[PDB]
Amino acid sequence: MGFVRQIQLLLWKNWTLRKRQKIRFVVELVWPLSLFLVLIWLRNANPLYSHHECHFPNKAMPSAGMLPWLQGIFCNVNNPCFQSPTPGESPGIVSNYNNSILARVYRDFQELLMNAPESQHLGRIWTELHILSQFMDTLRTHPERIAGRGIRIRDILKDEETLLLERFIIFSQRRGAKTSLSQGTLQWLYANVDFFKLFRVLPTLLDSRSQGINLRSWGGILSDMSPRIQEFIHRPSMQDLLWVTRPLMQNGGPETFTKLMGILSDLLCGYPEGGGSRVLSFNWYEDNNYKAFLGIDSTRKDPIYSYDRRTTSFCNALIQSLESNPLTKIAWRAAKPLLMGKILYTPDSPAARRILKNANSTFEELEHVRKLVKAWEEVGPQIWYFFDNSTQMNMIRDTLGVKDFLNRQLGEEGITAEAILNFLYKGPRESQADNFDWRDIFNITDRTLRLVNQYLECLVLDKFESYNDETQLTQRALSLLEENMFWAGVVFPDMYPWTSSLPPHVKYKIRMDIDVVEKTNKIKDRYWDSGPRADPVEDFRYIWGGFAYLQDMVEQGITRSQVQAEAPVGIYLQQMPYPCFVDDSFMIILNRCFPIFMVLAWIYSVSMTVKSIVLEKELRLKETLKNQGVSNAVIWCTWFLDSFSIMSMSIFLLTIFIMHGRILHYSDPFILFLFLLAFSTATIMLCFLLSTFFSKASLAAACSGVIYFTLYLPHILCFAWQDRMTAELKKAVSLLSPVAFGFGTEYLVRFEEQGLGLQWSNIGNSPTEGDEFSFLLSMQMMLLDAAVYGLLAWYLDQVFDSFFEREHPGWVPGVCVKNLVKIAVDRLNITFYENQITAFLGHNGAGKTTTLSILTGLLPPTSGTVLVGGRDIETSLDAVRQSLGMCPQHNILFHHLTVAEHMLFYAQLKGKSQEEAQLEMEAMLEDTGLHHKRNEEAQDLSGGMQRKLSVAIAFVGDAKVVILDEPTSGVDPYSRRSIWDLLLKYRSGRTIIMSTHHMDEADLLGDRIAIIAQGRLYCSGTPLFLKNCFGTGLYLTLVRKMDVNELMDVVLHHVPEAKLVECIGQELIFLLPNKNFKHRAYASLFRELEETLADLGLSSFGISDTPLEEIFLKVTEGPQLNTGTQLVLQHVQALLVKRFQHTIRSHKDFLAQIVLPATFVFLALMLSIVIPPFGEYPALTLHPWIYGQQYTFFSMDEPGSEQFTVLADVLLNKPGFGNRCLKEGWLPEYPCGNSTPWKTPSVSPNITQLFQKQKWTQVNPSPSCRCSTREKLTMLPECPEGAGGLPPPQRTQRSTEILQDLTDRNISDFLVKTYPALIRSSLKSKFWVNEQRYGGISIGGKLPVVPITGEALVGFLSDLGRIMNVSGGPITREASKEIPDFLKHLETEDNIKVWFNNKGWHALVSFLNVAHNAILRASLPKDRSPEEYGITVISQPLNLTKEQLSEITVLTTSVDAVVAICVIFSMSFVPASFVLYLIQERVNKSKHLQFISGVSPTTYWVTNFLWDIMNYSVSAGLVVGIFIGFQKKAYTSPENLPALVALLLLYGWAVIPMMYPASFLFDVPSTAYVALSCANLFIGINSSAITFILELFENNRTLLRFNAVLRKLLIVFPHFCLGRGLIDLALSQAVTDVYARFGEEHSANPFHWDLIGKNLFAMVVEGVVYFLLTLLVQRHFFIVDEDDDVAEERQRIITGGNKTDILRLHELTKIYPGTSSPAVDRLCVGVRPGECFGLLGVNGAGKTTTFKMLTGDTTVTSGDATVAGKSILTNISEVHQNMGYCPQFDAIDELLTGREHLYLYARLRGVPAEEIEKVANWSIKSLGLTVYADCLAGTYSGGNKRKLSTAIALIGCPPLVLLDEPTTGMDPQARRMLWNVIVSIIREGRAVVLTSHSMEECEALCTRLAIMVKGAFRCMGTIQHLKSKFGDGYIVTMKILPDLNPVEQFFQGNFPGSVQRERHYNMLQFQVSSSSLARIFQLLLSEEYSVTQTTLDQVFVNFAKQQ
Ligand SMILES: *[C@@H]1O[C@H](CO)[C@@H](O)[C@H](O)[C@H]1NC(C)=O
Ligand SMILES: *[C@@H]1O[C@H](CO)[C@@H](O)[C@H](O)[C@H]1NC(C)=O
Ligand SMILES: *[C@@H]1O[C@H](CO)[C@@H](O)[C@H](O)[C@H]1NC(C)=O
Repeated sequence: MGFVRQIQLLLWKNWTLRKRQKIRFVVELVWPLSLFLVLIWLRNANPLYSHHECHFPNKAMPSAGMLPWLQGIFCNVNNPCFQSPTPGESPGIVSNYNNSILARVYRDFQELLMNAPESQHLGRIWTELHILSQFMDTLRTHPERIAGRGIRIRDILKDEETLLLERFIIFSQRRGAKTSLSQGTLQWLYANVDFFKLFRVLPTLLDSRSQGINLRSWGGILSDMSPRIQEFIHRPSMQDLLWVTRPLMQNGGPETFTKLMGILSDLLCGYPEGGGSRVLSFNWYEDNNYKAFLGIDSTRKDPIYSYDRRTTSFCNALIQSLESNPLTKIAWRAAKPLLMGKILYTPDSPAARRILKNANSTFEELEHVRKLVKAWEEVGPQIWYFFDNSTQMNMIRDTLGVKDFLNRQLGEEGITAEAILNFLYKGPRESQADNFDWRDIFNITDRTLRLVNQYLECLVLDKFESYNDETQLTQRALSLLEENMFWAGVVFPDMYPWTSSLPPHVKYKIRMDIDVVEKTNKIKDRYWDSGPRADPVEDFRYIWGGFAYLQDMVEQGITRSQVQAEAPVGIYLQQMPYPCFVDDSFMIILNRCFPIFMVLAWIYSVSMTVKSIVLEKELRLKETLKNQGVSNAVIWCTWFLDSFSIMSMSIFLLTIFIMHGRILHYSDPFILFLFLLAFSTATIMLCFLLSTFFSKASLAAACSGVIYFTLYLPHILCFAWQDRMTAELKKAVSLLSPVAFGFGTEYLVRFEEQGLGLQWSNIGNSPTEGDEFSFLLSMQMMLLDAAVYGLLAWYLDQVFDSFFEREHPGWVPGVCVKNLVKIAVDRLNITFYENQITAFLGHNGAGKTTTLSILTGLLPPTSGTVLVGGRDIETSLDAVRQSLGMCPQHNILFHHLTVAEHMLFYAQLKGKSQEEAQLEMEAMLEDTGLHHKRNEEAQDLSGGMQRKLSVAIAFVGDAKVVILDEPTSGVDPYSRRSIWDLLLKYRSGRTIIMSTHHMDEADLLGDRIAIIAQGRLYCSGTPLFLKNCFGTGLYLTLVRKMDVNELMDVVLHHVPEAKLVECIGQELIFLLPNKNFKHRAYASLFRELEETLADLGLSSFGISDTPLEEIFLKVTEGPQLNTGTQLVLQHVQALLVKRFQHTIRSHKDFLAQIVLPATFVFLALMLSIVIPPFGEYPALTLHPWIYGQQYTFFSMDEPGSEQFTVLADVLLNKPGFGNRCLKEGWLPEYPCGNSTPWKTPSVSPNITQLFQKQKWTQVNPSPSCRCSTREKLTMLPECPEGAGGLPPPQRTQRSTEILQDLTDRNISDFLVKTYPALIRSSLKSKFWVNEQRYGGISIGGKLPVVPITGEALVGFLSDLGRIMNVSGGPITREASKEIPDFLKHLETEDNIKVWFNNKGWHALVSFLNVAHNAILRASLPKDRSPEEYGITVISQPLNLTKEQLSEITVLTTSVDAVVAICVIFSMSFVPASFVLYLIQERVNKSKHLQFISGVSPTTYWVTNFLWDIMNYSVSAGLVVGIFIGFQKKAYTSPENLPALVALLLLYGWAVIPMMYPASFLFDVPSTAYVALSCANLFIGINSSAITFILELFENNRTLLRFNAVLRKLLIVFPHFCLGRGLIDLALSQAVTDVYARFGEEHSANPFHWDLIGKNLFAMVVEGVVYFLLTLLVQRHFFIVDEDDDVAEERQRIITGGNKTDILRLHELTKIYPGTSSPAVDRLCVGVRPGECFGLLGVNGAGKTTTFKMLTGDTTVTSGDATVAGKSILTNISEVHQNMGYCPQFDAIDELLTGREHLYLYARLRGVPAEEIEKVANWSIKSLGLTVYADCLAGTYSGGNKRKLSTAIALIGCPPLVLLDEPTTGMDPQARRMLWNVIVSIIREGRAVVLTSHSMEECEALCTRLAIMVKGAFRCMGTIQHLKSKFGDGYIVTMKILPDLNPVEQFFQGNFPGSVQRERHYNMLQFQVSSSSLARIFQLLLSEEYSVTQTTLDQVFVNFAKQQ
């Protein structure tokens, strides 16, 4: 014995078993790898996105001026990131555009031209000209001296003397007109009157009114400025300006719209490093867009065109070109509603009018610019008239500039003057000098200014219209929006049209359409994305759509209407900076596919392990191993290692794939391997538990995978409620292994995100705050579920005259028994001995099995006394079960093993090393006779060789006692002789005990016989002893040829004491008396009997002895039928009852037809009802508290200034932020509270150490955070400790929020470096994150305004205009009266800014409101208690517009396209529960039996279908009831309910016949049920989803065709019809439901050849075609010879005189297609009436094909056979009414009772209704089944089934009867009881045809035999005729002081040929041939002798002995 040596044998056996599949061995290692290859493809099809830091510029609101507003719109269109803090997020700076060339140039000009202390006297020259050319140069009419006039004058006056003066004219006048100091004096009352003007050539005397002289005051000014102007124009700023303006003025240049935009950006904007980065969005699924993912374009239909009245022609001709162009089509749809929009303000009343009038400043100042540009229309030509024909320019600077002093000045001018060019650019009019440089500048400025004026006419700038109720506003809004000219609409919901006084709390709502506003269902993203949410298009609809602008305008109007503060402040929006991140989209699908894929990859190993475990116990191969001495623990521990040695090799490759495939980058693969190992262990140890519920292999292999998969689903609904679940309950629900796998997978993903994997040091830790459930807990829960399952499985397995012949003094006894007792054994004393077989003959339950069990050591006796080879059975067991060997009734053979391993395995189990086992294997394999085919598999042997091997194994090892029972039951007679030889070669020195129920066997091989009748011995002795200790006549048979009266006298001479005991056809059995002398007489009789044989007319004469079975029994105690229409109408109503009684009392096909459909439809219907609706956008008041608990910082920049120290007070204390804690109401859901004082938090002393020791610079504050490197990519930076400086002060406001001062601190540092530390605590779920910080307000910041005031500018403009004669016109006088209010509103000086975080959708407009609401309270007078005023904003969108409802409808019907799939998959469980019954009935030949009784397959199939429809209707009605119960529309409405009922019924109508041809292709119900519910699901998923998802592509011009052909080609499937019908009934209702919203009547109806009308016709058509296909497929399945045989062959030529026959069988044969030797040759026999034929047949020669022909199974190839005139070649339906049948198998329905099981087969024949009552009772009483008459057949013993089969075969009164093994598993009493019945019908006149394996019954009741050797018949005749003619024998036996030599001496002389026989101490057995000479030669005596004859069994062995 041993343990570690038993484990080795079991493990070797399992390893050898596993290698021989080679399909399991390949799939188990390939399937997971192919499952995980897609998870690598997904990795490679989802790249990784990383980005650096982001700092964004700020956006100016309209309240901050108009120039900054427009500049911020133009610069920040793309919202760029910058990597480096912008200048706008500093304590005082707001400007952010301090780098444009237009600002550097202005700074240079303001620096070195203006602010010039050098000259500063250009004003002096201005004053000079302003005083001169007003009085002295003009002097129009004002009186003066003689020398002065308008344009020309002379001083020639005051002369009195007649006229050297020519010389004076030459000297004083020198080539110069009126436009000499002493020359006239030198030439000199001539010397008194010549000179009058004492003022000489000196130039400065013109304004001699009171006092004025200024002529030589220019020199320094016009000689010092020019070098500085040169230096200014040669500054780098002007270099950049000119180098950028080099294009945009040339030709063939600015059209690429990227050079132009680049120029404008570089000239107005000033952004560095290229411009920015434009972070993207990538979500698309937070909006349910479904076409940003699917490739479809999402663009609304372009709006209508109409030639608009009263606008312009140019603008109107521009709109069409700009709107129909394919490029600028979407960038103009986003801008049109702002430029040309319109605003509506429903409550028309004085208060609303005043508010909207105050909110009108922006458009007013934008109209002032249009007026200012239009003024050029008049200014232009007046300026032009100043340069061509002008009394100033052309007459002053063009006539001269003199010609002499001007010449001298030009010579002494600057570097280059070119006075000729100075005159060419001085008004050349009649010249046309064309290089010219003067006309082109004016020519270009006019043509570029009128174009601007022409564009500016398109804008609409009066865009407020009033109504008087909201409904008219909504109507007008949709009317305008169809044209795309709708901006928002304003509604004041708290004032009537007569309101005049504003209440001190104003509320309004902005109403826009949903394409330009964030949705009001959600306030967050459902799934947290690592990204700033800074995409200018998909993330900022509140800015590019115009919500924020209009909100600001209305807030400013409401403020200005009730304050009158006259000191404005603006608003700037600034977005919080964001750290660097890494966005991985693969962690979304890994977390969802890793557990699914892992659970799905063992779905086959689980099934193939449970199947093996269950099968090994189903074949009773486990109790055998226990009998040999193997415990249960060893079996378990070997199955474990068997299943575990493969999963290890699989995990080792899965780990390699997962690592090297980049699915996990950095994870320490050892932990991953050790993590999958625990899952494998739990899975195996769960297979062990699942193996203890099932009894069949197929059912277990089918249900195991399904149960395994089902046990994981509690994790899918456990990943939603992830936050409510406490860890204490996470540990309780984790007792299921597949959910403990997912719980660890989540932590795996969370660790992989962070840049650091598992690494052996954080598996015990968690990436959370207080979860307490780590990654170790998952592994430790799996390794505990393993043990729990193990204990549970192990536990649940256990609970479920003298009689005793005098012996010899001794021949070494081997097994003694003394006074054995147990309770049915009363003191029996048996003593088995050595080297002789003993036949333990007994009853079938009178005490044989119990004593065999006692002797075989499996149960204990009470107080008996046993012995085994000199040992006991209680004191020692481990030593006795070493030589004791046994074999049971069944077989002990492992499939997929060979003979060699069988012998070796059992030899080693008995306890023997490998060498002895391999030695004795080669010895037993010789005696067994299996030298060849020693490598053949255990299965696929002959079928008798398996029994040979089974009994050969019983002798393996050192065996002494062999207790084997029924060793040769159910085998052909030749293999029985083979096994007998085996036994006879092994009783050399070993005791053998052989229990059997056949008595033909217990004589030829048996030396002692013992009978246990009443639980005790009664008789024990050799067969001769028993045959003599009773005394019976020696049976004398006699046969005749084709006269008892004269035959009686023959034996009358030697009259005995018995006569003709029995006389059957051509037979005569005689019975003589035993003993009583009769020495000579008896011998003499066979003298005249053997002599005159022919003369008398006999043919044979035997003389056998009383059979051994005879004594055994002693020592134990049709009217006229129906036909035609009545027959058919009775067949149908009998089959209906048979199929009703089977289901009325079964539970499997009750919950397979009622419970599953309702359950699976109920779950789907609830799934359809717990999904939130799509659309339905509510109001949603906007305030910062719609988010939870949060931080809101604060900062007070620029202190000391008044009106800000009160603004910072009414923001913190007083009313607080926002509008919560008012003083009266404001929402009851959000109450008030109470506050705490300022409190700086505490820090670890190491932090306060590191800040007071090092040197931190203004540019470099507290240490920086580490960003992801090339190989370590982290979701968020690492941020070392002490990252944002010291914590700031804190409070807890009355509105329950912590605000914190950030004064005197760097904000764009604190915000960047402390954000990860907040997300790391607000995370732990990744769903609906809080972010804990959404905004804050920074008070202060001013930008520099223009110093140039108003009136001081119009003074300059007016003077410049008046000095050159322009004076403007009527447009100028109206455009210049508004200038000191226009130059004031461009820029607002002091203004605040608000920080917002875009991760919350509504956090922008929530804090803009807070800022405006604080500005209101910062300026009201000092007697109004600012805790009463406020403003609230509501954002209620506008009605959907029938184009945005199509998408809502698609998303709505998408959830009914899943209910359709579930209904299809749940209505297919009912038709698959009928194919199971059909499959079970096709096998076991129960359908063939009804066909034989005659059911004409048409009626069979029609009745089955007619019952199936009615059975299915109940489930259909139940499903309809559930649908009615849910009260859903579109199905349960009064109009659609018929459309649902007619859709569910026709589906069954169509699909039931479609699965009927699947009953022919399967043999196991479970495999069919698995393969059907998968094919139906596969078809039903793809027939109702492909067509759904292929209709969304309105383009591609080939999808709408490839779908339109599928819509008419997929209709051959009844799944598609139902799916499309159920989807159509939802789509039609949706379409007719969106219309009722607009007030319409769609009024559609089904049954219209487009909704379901075509489907309801296709189903009817294709339900009557598959039935015909079923009928067809069921139509396409259903020389040298012995003289005696030749005599019949030649006699069967004239069947005219002997046509009384009941079987002709003319000629038959069955040549197979793939064969050449026919299985049946030409044969021909007649069956006279009153005889039963044999038709024995050699095994392996072909005999069963004959019954397959006769019954009607196969085709009779070239045959001819008739029963009673009707042939079995054409007329095979009326003949079947004259033929019974008892099949070899048992065709019984195990749910019906015997009585009704007889009623069915009675009704299938005729026997009208009122007589089955007696026909049945007759059959029941005749067959002796009264107690089991009605007891649910199937509970029957196994022999009772044979009685029932015979009873249902004998029904009515058929002339001919076929029997096929009528008795197999019966005790002899039942066998005789049944044989009497078979004789009692042949004794009436009806023929019988029998076939069997036991020669005993063929010899007990028969009249003719015929043995079918390989070809055709070989012999024929009666029993005695065959015995004599084909045999010899008369086996003689004699008893004894014995001496064998004297007995052998007399047989030495005579009787030549005796092959002697078995030898014993006194028993001799010989064999004479045929002479009957012993009976007369046995006078010479010296006590017992008997002369039997060879049995009929020995004759069959003679024929089978060859071949
Ligand atoms: C603007 O930029 C100039 C140089 O480009 C610099 O001297 C000046 O200080 C800047 N002004 C502000 C407010 O940053
Ligand atoms: C705030 O209200 C009063 C202050 O007088 C105080 O009694 C109360 O406890 C404070 N807290 C709350 C929650 O009311
Ligand atoms: C700060 O304080 C300790 C004290 O020496 C220092 O060694 C270490 O770097 C820091 N420890 C912690 C827990 O921050």
